[PDB]
Amino acid sequence: KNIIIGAMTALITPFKNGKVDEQSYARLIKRQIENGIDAVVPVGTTGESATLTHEEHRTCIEIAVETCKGTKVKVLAGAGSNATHAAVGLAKFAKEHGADGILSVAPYYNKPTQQGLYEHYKAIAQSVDIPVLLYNVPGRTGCEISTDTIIKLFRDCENIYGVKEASGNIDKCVDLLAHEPRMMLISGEDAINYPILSNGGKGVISVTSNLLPDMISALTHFALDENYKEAKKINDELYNINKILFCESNPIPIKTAMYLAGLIESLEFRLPLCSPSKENFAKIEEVMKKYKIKGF
Amino acid sequence: KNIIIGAMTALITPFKNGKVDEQSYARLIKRQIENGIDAVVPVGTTGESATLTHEEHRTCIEIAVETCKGTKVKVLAGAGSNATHAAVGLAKFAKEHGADGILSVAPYYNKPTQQGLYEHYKAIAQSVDIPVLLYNVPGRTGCEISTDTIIKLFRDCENIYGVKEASGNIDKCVDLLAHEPRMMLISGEDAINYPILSNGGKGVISVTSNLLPDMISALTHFALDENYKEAKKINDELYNINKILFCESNPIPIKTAMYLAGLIESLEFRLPLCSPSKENFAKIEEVMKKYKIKGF
Ligand SMILES: [Mg+2]
Ligand SMILES: [Mg+2]
Repeated sequence: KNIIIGAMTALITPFKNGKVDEQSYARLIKRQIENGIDAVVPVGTTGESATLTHEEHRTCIEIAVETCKGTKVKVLAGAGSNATHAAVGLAKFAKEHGADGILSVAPYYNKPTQQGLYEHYKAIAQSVDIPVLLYNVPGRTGCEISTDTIIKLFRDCENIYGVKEASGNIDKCVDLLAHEPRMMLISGEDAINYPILSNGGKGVISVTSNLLPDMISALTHFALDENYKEAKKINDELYNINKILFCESNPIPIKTAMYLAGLIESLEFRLPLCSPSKENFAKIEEVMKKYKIKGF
Repeated sequence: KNIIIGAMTALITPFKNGKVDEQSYARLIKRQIENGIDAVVPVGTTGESATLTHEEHRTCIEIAVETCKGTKVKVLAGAGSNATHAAVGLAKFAKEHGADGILSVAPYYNKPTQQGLYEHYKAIAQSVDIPVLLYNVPGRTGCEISTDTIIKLFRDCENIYGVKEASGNIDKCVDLLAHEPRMMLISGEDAINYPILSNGGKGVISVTSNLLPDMISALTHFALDENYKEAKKINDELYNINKILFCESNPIPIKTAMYLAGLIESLEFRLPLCSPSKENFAKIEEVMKKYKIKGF
């Protein structure tokens, strides 16, 4: 099975005057490359996929594919939908633009059954020849890919190599790797990056790595090299920023931190996303002061 | 304030050989009109909004608008999105195609803050001159429009005339109508249609009315006439069908029931939606035997 693992970054999408800042986008990806990141996730949830046009979806994948050309860094493009015909199209679309693999969110809002989730991902997997990573975030989608469904998809479809978990359920990550230890469990929650890695997870798709890519990649590589003491040290160290980056819904705090760190020009979102409250703005700025934020 | 209230139906969208069955669609709406329904809700969640193309979105709104010409029945079109610019576009689209009002579900998946929900709905309301009904379904969207946000939108925006609550929270239904008794609380959960109406709710947007429109229409009008004894009697009789119509995710059971009743020709969904399990198929078929299903 072809896999994409290690320290991965859910790229924010900087906007300037209602348009994608294409020069900040490429500049941020080369900052990710230069801080040990193994793969970048363009136009995911942290990249405000939902409010991007499908042309802008193309632009940020092409920028990500080009900026990581000639490097070891892979591009795991966000290509998910709650409509299977659309998800299949987004998967073929990401392949035809150079992405090394796709992250495919569980169908949101329409709450498909487990049988439907299987057929949903089966159609996606059969439409591409690139790796497919499932994304389970039940707090956002309103549905859950069960352990049995994840394992059945991993064994029955050849492109599906694992799942990114954002469920706050370390029990399920024991459930997953105890019954199917060959899959690539990916941490989708920065606060519990080390516990997921120490149980056999093989990477993270991180929000905090937008601001502190060196620390998240160091954390991941420590754990993969079985230096659990140094991996846990970084994880404990980042708990404060890992939690404050979710004081409001992602990616509102991380974009605030990127702006406060002077890494993006504008604290600009696309509605229904907006700037944080003045109190959370201050709290985010206060937690940052404890970290050394790498520049360009 | 211009309002759209009473017994309303969240229309299923019949499929025949992978296409929208346009002649069954109109015939089902005329069955709703003929059984006392006050408004129809095309291309909502029960209509599998997520898996329909924009042209099919256009086709089913136009069919609903045309079928209710010459009747008192209004058209409350589904026109919501987790992108405000898309929701504004869908709202203008529904108005320019004859819809009497729009149902706009809260942004699904990206979890906007309350401030973001306010600006999201303010932009939708200011783009049209037809009534706007909020839709709060947190189990599907991953976010909830709080009582304060619902009340502020009702008072600051003119087209916003109420909310369709599907949250299993009768406390919130007291909270809403006690602090702003002029808003139109609409029940989005069939099992608790009467309790919501008996506290001052002015209508329902029902799933069960697809199968039993006469019973749902009698319930609402009994309650609106303060005949709570006859309204509660119908609500109590409908509890069994109200619950079994959600044994799997809506609209999987209701489309199965419509098919079992011989009202649609094919039990066809669009992925990731699928047919129910053989056991739930039997349970739906068994509960239906206790009810009188009107024909054409
Ligand atoms: Mg009235
Ligand atoms: Mg009367």
